[PDB]
Amino acid sequence: GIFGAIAGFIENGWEGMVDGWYGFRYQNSEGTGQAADLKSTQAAIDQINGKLNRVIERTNEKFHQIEKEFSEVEGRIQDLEKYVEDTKIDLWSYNAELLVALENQHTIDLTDAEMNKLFEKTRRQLRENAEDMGDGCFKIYHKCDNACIESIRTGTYDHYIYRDEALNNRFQSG
Amino acid sequence: GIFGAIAGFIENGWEGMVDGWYGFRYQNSEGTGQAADLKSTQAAIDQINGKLNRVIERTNEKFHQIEKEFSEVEGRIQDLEKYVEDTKIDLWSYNAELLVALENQHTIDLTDAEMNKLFEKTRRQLRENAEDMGDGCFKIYHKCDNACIESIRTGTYDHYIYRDEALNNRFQSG
Amino acid sequence: GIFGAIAGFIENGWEGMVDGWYGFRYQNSEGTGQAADLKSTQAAIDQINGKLNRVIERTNEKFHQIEKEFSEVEGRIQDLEKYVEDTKIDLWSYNAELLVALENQHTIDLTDAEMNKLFEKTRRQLRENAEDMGDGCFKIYHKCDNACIESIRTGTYDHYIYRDEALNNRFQSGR
Amino acid sequence: NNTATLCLGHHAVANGTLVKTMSDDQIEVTNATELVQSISMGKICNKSYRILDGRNCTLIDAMLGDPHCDAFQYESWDLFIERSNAFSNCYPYDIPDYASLRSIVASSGTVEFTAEGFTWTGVTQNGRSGACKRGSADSFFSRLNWLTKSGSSYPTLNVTMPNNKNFDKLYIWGIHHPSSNQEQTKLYIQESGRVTVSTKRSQQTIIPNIGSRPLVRGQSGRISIYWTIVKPGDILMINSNGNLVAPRGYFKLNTGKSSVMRSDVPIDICVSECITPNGSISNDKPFQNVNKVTYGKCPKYIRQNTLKLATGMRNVPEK
Amino acid sequence: NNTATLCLGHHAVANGTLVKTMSDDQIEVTNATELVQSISMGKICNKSYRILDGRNCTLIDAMLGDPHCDAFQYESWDLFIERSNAFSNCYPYDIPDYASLRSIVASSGTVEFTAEGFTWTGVTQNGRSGACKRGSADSFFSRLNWLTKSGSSYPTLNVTMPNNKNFDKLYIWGIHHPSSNQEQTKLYIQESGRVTVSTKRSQQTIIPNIGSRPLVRGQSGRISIYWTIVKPGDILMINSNGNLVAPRGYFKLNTGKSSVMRSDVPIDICVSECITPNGSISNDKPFQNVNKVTYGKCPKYIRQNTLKLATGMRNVPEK
Amino acid sequence: NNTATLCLGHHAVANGTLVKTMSDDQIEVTNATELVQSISMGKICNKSYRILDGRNCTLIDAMLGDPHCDAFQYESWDLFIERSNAFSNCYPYDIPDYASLRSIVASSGTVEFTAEGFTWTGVTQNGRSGACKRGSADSFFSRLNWLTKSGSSYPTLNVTMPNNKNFDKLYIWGIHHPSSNQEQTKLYIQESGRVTVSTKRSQQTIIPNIGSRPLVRGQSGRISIYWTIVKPGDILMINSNGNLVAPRGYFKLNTGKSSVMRSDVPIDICVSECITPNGSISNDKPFQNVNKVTYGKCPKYIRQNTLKLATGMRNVPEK
Ligand SMILES: *[C@@H]1O[C@H](CO)[C@@H](O[C@@H]2O[C@H](CO)[C@@H](O[C@@H]3O[C@H](CO[C@H]4O[C@H](CO)[C@@H](O)[C@H](O)[C@@H]4O)[C@@H](O)[C@H](O[C@H]4O[C@H](CO)[C@@H](O)[C@H](O)[C@@H]4O)[C@@H]3O)[C@H](O)[C@H]2NC(C)=O)[C@H](O)[C@H]1NC(C)=O
Ligand SMILES: *[C@@H]1O[C@H](CO)[C@@H](O[C@@H]2O[C@H](CO)[C@@H](O[C@@H]3O[C@H](CO[C@H]4O[C@H](CO)[C@@H](O)[C@H](O)[C@@H]4O)[C@@H](O)[C@H](O[C@H]4O[C@H](CO)[C@@H](O)[C@H](O)[C@@H]4O)[C@@H]3O)[C@H](O)[C@H]2NC(C)=O)[C@H](O)[C@H]1NC(C)=O
Ligand SMILES: *[C@@H]1O[C@H](CO)[C@@H](O[C@@H]2O[C@H](CO)[C@@H](O[C@@H]3O[C@H](CO[C@H]4O[C@H](CO)[C@@H](O)[C@H](O)[C@@H]4O)[C@@H](O)[C@H](O[C@H]4O[C@H](CO)[C@@H](O)[C@H](O)[C@@H]4O)[C@@H]3O)[C@H](O)[C@H]2NC(C)=O)[C@H](O)[C@H]1NC(C)=O
Ligand SMILES: CC(=O)N[C@@H]1[C@@H](OC2O[C@@H](C)[C@@H](O)[C@@H](O)[C@@H]2O)[C@H](O[C@@H]2O[C@H](CO)[C@H](O)[C@H](O[C@]3(C(=O)O)C[C@H](O)[C@@H](NC(C)=O)[C@H]([C@H](O)[C@H](O)CO)O3)[C@H]2O)[C@@H](COS(=O)(=O)O)O[C@H]1O
Ligand SMILES: CC(=O)N[C@@H]1[C@@H](OC2O[C@@H](C)[C@@H](O)[C@@H](O)[C@@H]2O)[C@H](O[C@@H]2O[C@H](CO)[C@H](O)[C@H](O[C@]3(C(=O)O)C[C@H](O)[C@@H](NC(C)=O)[C@H]([C@H](O)[C@H](O)CO)O3)[C@H]2O)[C@@H](COS(=O)(=O)O)O[C@H]1O
Ligand SMILES: CC(=O)N[C@@H]1[C@@H](OC2O[C@@H](C)[C@@H](O)[C@@H](O)[C@@H]2O)[C@H](O[C@@H]2O[C@H](CO)[C@H](O)[C@H](O[C@]3(C(=O)O)C[C@H](O)[C@@H](NC(C)=O)[C@H]([C@H](O)[C@H](O)CO)O3)[C@H]2O)[C@@H](COS(=O)(=O)O)O[C@H]1O
Ligand SMILES: *[C@@H]1O[C@H](CO)[C@@H](O[C@@H]2O[C@H](CO)[C@@H](O[C@@H]3O[C@H](CO)[C@@H](O)[C@H](O)[C@@H]3O)[C@H](O)[C@H]2NC(C)=O)[C@H](O)[C@H]1NC(C)=O
Ligand SMILES: *[C@@H]1O[C@H](CO)[C@@H](O[C@@H]2O[C@H](CO)[C@@H](O)[C@H](O)[C@H]2NC(C)=O)[C@H](O)[C@H]1NC(C)=O
Ligand SMILES: *[C@@H]1O[C@H](CO)[C@@H](O[C@@H]2O[C@H](CO)[C@@H](O)[C@H](O)[C@H]2NC(C)=O)[C@H](O)[C@H]1NC(C)=O
Ligand SMILES: *[C@@H]1O[C@H](CO)[C@@H](O[C@@H]2O[C@H](CO)[C@@H](O)[C@H](O)[C@H]2NC(C)=O)[C@H](O)[C@H]1NC(C)=O
Ligand SMILES: *[C@@H]1O[C@H](CO)[C@@H](O[C@@H]2O[C@H](CO)[C@@H](O)[C@H](O)[C@H]2NC(C)=O)[C@H](O)[C@H]1NC(C)=O
Ligand SMILES: *[C@@H]1O[C@H](CO)[C@@H](O[C@H]2O[C@H](CO)[C@@H](O)[C@H](O)[C@H]2NC(C)=O)[C@H](O)[C@H]1NC(C)=O
Ligand SMILES: *[C@@H]1O[C@H](CO)[C@@H](O)[C@H](O)[C@H]1NC(C)=O
Repeated sequence: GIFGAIAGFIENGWEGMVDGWYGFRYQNSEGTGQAADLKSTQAAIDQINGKLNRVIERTNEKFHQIEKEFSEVEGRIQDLEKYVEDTKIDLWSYNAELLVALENQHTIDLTDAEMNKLFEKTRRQLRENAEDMGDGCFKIYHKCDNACIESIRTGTYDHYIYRDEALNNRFQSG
Repeated sequence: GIFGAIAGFIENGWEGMVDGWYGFRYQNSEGTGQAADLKSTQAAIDQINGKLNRVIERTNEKFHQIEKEFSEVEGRIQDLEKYVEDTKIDLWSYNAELLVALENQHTIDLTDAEMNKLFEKTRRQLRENAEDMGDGCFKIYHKCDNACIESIRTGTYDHYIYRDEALNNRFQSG
Repeated sequence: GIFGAIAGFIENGWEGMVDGWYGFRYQNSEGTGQAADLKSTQAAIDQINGKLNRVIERTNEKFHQIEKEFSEVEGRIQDLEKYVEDTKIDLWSYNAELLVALENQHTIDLTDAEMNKLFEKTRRQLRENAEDMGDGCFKIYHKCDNACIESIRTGTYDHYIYRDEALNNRFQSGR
Repeated sequence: NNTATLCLGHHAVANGTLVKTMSDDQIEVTNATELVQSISMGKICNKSYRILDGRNCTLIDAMLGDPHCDAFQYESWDLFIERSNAFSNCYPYDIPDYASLRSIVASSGTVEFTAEGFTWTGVTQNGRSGACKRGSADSFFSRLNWLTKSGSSYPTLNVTMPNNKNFDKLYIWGIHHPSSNQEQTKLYIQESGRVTVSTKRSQQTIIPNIGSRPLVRGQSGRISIYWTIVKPGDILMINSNGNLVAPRGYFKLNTGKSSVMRSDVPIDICVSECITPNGSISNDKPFQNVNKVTYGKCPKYIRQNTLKLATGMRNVPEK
Repeated sequence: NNTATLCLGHHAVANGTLVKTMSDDQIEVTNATELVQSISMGKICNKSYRILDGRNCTLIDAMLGDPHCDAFQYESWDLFIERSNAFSNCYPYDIPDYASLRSIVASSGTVEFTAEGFTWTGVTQNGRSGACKRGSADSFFSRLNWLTKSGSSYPTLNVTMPNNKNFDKLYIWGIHHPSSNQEQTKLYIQESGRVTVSTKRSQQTIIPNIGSRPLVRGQSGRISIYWTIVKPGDILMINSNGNLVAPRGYFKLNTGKSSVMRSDVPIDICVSECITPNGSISNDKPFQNVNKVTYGKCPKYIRQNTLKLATGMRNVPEK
Repeated sequence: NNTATLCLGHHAVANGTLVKTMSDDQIEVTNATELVQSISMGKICNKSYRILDGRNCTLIDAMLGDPHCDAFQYESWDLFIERSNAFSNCYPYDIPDYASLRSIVASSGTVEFTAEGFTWTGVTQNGRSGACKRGSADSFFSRLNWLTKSGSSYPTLNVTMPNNKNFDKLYIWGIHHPSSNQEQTKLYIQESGRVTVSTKRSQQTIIPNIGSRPLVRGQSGRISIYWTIVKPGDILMINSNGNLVAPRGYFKLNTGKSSVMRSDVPIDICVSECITPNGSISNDKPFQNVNKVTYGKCPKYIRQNTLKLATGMRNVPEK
């Protein structure tokens, strides 16, 4: 939507990921590999579960009301009984259309956000030692085995340790 | 808005651009020039067009309803007919006040986003070969003629090609 | 937190920040120090003030109305006077529940924006003389005293001045 | 120069309009659009809907057959316009539950009237009065039949009229309240009369009520009107020993898009899909502040007169 | 290598669903949810709510004591169902303000009757008619007592009935309109009748109108029904000199969740918390488009028959 | 040091309140504000509006002229307050459409009577009753005039009263219902009675209702009230040959801010601009949960009793 992440700088989704909603695809010293991030998957799901309950009260019992269908033509009171009923339906229909419209709007941007946040979160870990390719994808200027990629997802990636290595690979150009 | 691009880090808008809503201004070896990105402009235009249609239904036929003005004092039944009418109009008046506000709030935030989306799109394209100056304005570190600028607007730039050239110019300091 | 500023890359808020909502803490060649940013604090409060008056109207004086409580069972008119009020009250209850929800959703992410905007604003000043630590925090690669720190807050920070010093301190490393 | 500066920017205009957001009370945008309709055309527009100028006639005088409503006998409408200075010019009368009958007839969209062969034996018919005038001569409501005695006897009338059609028939009838006992006995032999309009499914008895009323067109007597709906398969039976103002037939009801409306605005050759008592209005805005009374494809009535919707980004001029 | 390439992304599906946002009319997302019930169960479900199948009987018939409504004599309900092939098989009657009495009875949630010891000295009781037939013999409404004269006089009745209970009693009674005057005198000596039902707070007097009406089950005469609510501490008093159709007792008027609904849809062993004329409907969805007429924990009726709420992200298959 | 570090952040507090958004049900924020008024002031407040205290009187009793309601005789109001412990103490009556007449008078805002010179020749006036006591002995409603026979007769009354004022007058009158046929002739000779009140535009005739009723203050007679509105230019006329209870004048009718409200809460010295049966409520919150019955500048009544609006950012204390 608005962050330009989903359907934006990320070309497309990954149908081959049933693990979760957001995740990683890393190519490294040990072939390739895919993973999921269950903090970002959970953070979106939590906001979408019970999304409608924060607005619509749980259905309330209604019993004897007025009559809404008539066999006779009575004039004045039947006019009023009808007008009341239609006023209500028109108003609830608009409520229903607008609710759906902006609860959906929100669902789209909430999800799009979580992507951006994940990208940025992992970007801020790498710091000097990487590059944003524009695919929503990183080129790391050093050797990460799978326990290395592990660390970036757990959040325990020490960037100062690889910094020296990173620069020698980065700088060799003129 | 919330992205801080419009009336924020971009100081102001350009009356000299009637080619579009968003666009560029460049100065290089071949002098100055303006452009317009129709992709973004068309994205925002498309979201704003038929904006109100998507929530309020197409206007509908109303025939014989109740009476809303009285030449005679009656009491109970006239009390009710007026309360129905009053109730209805208060609710619609509320619904219009709210709609306008939040539809606009939305209209301001998606236009602001589409500015920032373009900024980030072009920033991610240049990688190492440029620098954000604060103004929503990049200083590129190489000889870029108009064919080269064209390749940035249309999205066919090549940062690997201009890299060696970019680094020499960039690092003339210590 | 759609930007991930508040309750995100900023781990938590400062319970000893009395002056403003958003602000700075620093440490430099004169010890530690704290300051508030009034431009951003005012920016958020101006949106939260009268937030509700932009949607719901100056309460209007209502006088004689229908009866809404009866002491006598009497069929269809009474039953309609009940349905008219009962329809009204449900429609308003919904409006209130809806308004509060989305008006609160707005306040939360509006304040998150200011935090992110304040961050990117200073990040765009430091340019390559500093380093985002992921902490909502910077490692500036040059000696920046209290007058120099003010230069960042007030927004007049000339980065070209410290650019040479910034690179010496940055690059001392190969392998 | 071995470099190139590339700047991004948004556009702006030379007449920024102020709008309202959730964040701000009044903020400037490149373009707005109005949502509320403030003004009418000042004329009711008769292309699209078949609209009918009541002129000097009210909707009820038109169907009862008030002499000066003769021209409306065979009319039909989507909207009937009642001018406020309309009047009656016939035997003075009242209709209990008048508004309902007016609403029912308005919904029908016609005052077309089918006659029927009611046999009133032993009573003199087509009684006229000084209040209703056809030209110069005396007259009466054209869709009603004033029955007085013949000779010196007014027997119990007992007239049947079965509904063998497949729609609901409206029968309009009345009772006449004379001004004095001396008048009552002279027209209807009995000291006190009665009318019972019955069907298989319901019934309606009315006793009249002697006594002086104010003069209206030189008449102290009064007539009251009642209606009766005879469903199809049912049958109408009228039973009266005096004072009956009988019907000459029935109105056919038509569940339809028809209504009535009070307004003193002209009616011009013109196009619109919505009509208010202030004339036709434009149909394209979602809202409207002209009048709560409307008819047709018509926008919602609200209290506020102006609501501006942003159709563009924020306008930021050079500071 | 000396350079890993870590990539981020999100998921997609085989087939997503179009939904509507503020930004777009249509847009694909990974999973949506239908927010509006279109489908009904096909029948009315007898669980959760106590429902009573009215079959051939209407509600008012079941409480007046119509001889084909004897099954309902001792019954109560949460929702009474009136089939539209229902009829009355008793003495032809009407009820001024039928609509209200129905709603009152419906809300009461029972036709449970309580006999009171009325004394009608002077008059002969339990009048019967060829119209109502219990079995093959001539009978009459169970909850009413038709009083005609005894011997050769109908002395003015003046009968009181205190309410020492702590609830409001509801008395149903009526007056009888005979066809002819030969019949008026034959049944109740007086040439003119009256019934004055009164309490401390209110009171009503009805005059029997004599006259032929359409024949229903052989009878030209008719009966009009009226009710009277006697409050705790208050006191009923029936006074009449002819034509009285007396009460036999009273109904307990309840505050409850009970109602009445029209439907020709069958009933079945099945659990559900909503009822409509179309049948019981599912509760889970917040909105509904089956019928505006509803009873129970019912979702809101709207005019749209489908609405999609997204419960997933934007679905972007491979471009 | 050699270099420096700069850290950004937001503030936080100790007393974080939980609120609701669209993304979470509960979430801590720095400040929140209550939007629903739960607390009432526990007393109705005599400012800013004018309020009358019915005390022992109901509104209809005060405007008719019950002897224990002579203190209200000259009073107007913004809001009249009917206490539940209020009673009548004059001749027993009933009013068809009591609810309407209550509304019409409540809206007017006054019970201020204007006397007028009515002329009742041939009858005896100012009839009194033991039910309606003033000082010591018999009396009657002060705005009604009970007319009985003069000597051997009660001739037909025919009295006219034109409205040359520029405002709608409201006449209140009634008809008497004697206990027996013995009273009917004893008071108003003619075996039958009648009251025909009419203007140019409408009429009402009301027949008496002879019949014995329960006792209220020793009396089994009753009296019914009807009202009649006379417009500018129009003219009131009253015909009757018995049982009339005449008006003595007219109430001025007003387009006003006035109303009436049932409540048993004490009225106290204070200032407030919204009133409910529960007492005055504070004005400042946009919604309210005290009572759906409100008079004045009142927040909208809703079913929730608490809705917290966020006035601060998200609150993250240090974990
Ligand atoms: C109960 O009480 C009422 C009210 O007192 C009586 O009704 C009045 O009755 C009298 C007598 O019949 C009416 O007086 C007559 O009115 C006629 C029409 O009224 C006009 O008044 C002026 C005239 O300038 C007009 O502006 C106005 O619009 C009316 O048109 C007049 O025609 C009569 O005057 C003379 O007219 C003819 C003309 O040819 C002369 O030849 C005669 O001499 C005649 O006198 C006269 O003014 C009065 O209008 C009635 N008023 C009302 C409100 O009804 C009831 O009769 C009474 N009932 C009883 C006692 O049983
Ligand atoms: C006021 O006016 C009305 C209308 O004229 C009168 O009411 C009618 O009264 C006549 C008798 O005078 C009724 O005629 C009789 O109808 C009986 C019922 O027939 C209908 O219902 C049967 C079901 O039993 C159906 O089969 C069919 O649809 C019929 O329409 C018949 O049973 C009678 O038949 C007997 O007599 C005739 C001779 O006339 C012969 O066929 C046999 O001898 C048979 O046994 C008879 O036809 C008529 O139905 C009534 N109509 C209505 C609408 O009530 C009032 O009496 C009258 N009042 C007065 C003058 O005071
Ligand atoms: C139609 O039928 C009704 C009901 O049967 C009759 O109305 C009753 O008539 C009787 C006799 O007239 C009324 O009784 C009289 O009224 C007073 C009784 O009420 C007082 O006491 C009771 C409790 O005991 C209280 O509830 C109430 O508040 C009163 O304080 C007494 O004042 C009368 O008694 C006095 O007079 C007698 C007669 O001489 C003396 O002997 C006594 O000493 C005493 O001083 C008397 O009891 C009764 O109240 C009426 N009830 C109702 C409901 O109206 C009609 O009379 C009847 N109509 C006919 C036949 O035409
Ligand atoms: C000064 C005077 O007394 N003049 C006598 C007339 O009395 C009156 O003048 C009329 C116009 C009216 O203003 C009266 O209030 C006034 O006293 C009288 O003229 C007649 O008055 C009678 C009733 O008293 C009728 O109004 C009658 O006219 C009609 C009418 O047109 O309305 C005639 C019409 O054919 C008739 N319709 C029928 C039988 O179906 C009606 C109808 O009976 C009533 O409207 C029912 O309420 O009345 C008119 O003639 C005449 C006496 O005339 S009479 O008819 O021969 O008795 O005498 C004047 O001297
Ligand atoms: C073929 C023929 O004409 N036979 C005569 C019968 O006349 C008629 O039949 C009735 C049903 C009706 O359709 C008439 O219009 C027709 O001419 C006559 O039958 C009697 O007629 C009277 C009045 O005309 C009643 O209809 C009466 O029926 C009851 C009834 O069931 O409703 C009897 C019932 O016990 C009685 N209820 C009472 C006293 O409380 C009622 C009640 O009076 C009326 O409903 C009034 O509201 O009337 C019916 O028996 C027969 C029998 O004559 S009898 O001497 O009256 O019994 O005579 C034939 O010649
Ligand atoms: C024990 C006994 O029978 N005593 C006789 C009285 O009968 C009754 O006692 C009175 C107090 C009352 O409670 C009755 O219910 C009881 O039968 C009788 O007293 C008269 O009774 C008549 C009813 O027939 C009235 O109640 C009358 O009082 C008033 C009243 O105060 O309401 C008098 C008042 O001036 C009058 N107003 C008028 C004429 O405008 C009203 C009015 O008639 C009724 O309210 C109309 O519904 O009645 C009361 O005095 C007396 C004989 O008195 S009478 O005047 O000859 O009737 O005799 C006792 O022995
Ligand atoms: C800023 O917005 C205003 C108001 O929305 C623009 O004026 C409107 O422009 C629309 C086209 O966008 C015009 O559409 C025309 O409508 C008629 C309907 O009868 C149709 O027949 C034509 O074919 C055409 O589609 C419309 O006339 C006009 N409306 C009003 C009230 O002026 C304005 O052009 C926009 N300005 C800028 C700089 O974008
Ligand atoms: C698509 O989403 C729908 C609606 O959210 C899912 O259906 C519900 O899922 C919730 C959450 O787990 C369950 O509690 C309910 O049992 C489901 N039923 C209903 C009626 O809402 C559904 O699981 C999703 N479908 C797929 C294929 O993933
Ligand atoms: C409703 O009424 C009809 C007709 O009166 C009933 O059908 C008759 O039922 C009886 C037994 O009750 C049988 O003797 C007849 O053979 C039936 N006749 C016809 C024409 O159907 C019907 O059963 C009733 N319905 C209910 C639910 O009681
Ligand atoms: C439920 O049943 C009702 C009858 O109670 C249906 O009502 C009909 O609806 C059609 C729709 O095209 C219309 O033509 C008429 O307004 C109705 N006709 C009659 C005879 O009542 C209704 O369609 C049913 N609804 C659903 C959702 O099945
Ligand atoms: C937190 O919110 C409360 C309640 O909204 C604020 O209280 C307001 O204080 C002013 C006085 O300056 C009063 O006039 C109002 O009655 C209060 N309510 C308002 C303005 O809506 C309070 O200012 C806030 N406290 C803090 C510490 O921010
Ligand atoms: C409706 O009412 C007025 C008043 O009755 C009619 O009267 C006028 O026009 C006539 C032309 O035929 C003149 O002869 C009248 O003197 C004149 N009166 C006034 C006060 O203007 C008018 O024609 C009627 N209009 C219609 C449409 O029938
Ligand atoms: C929190 O604490 C301060 C203490 O003075 C108080 O003024 C403020 O209103 C409090 N806010 C809430 C929401 O309790």
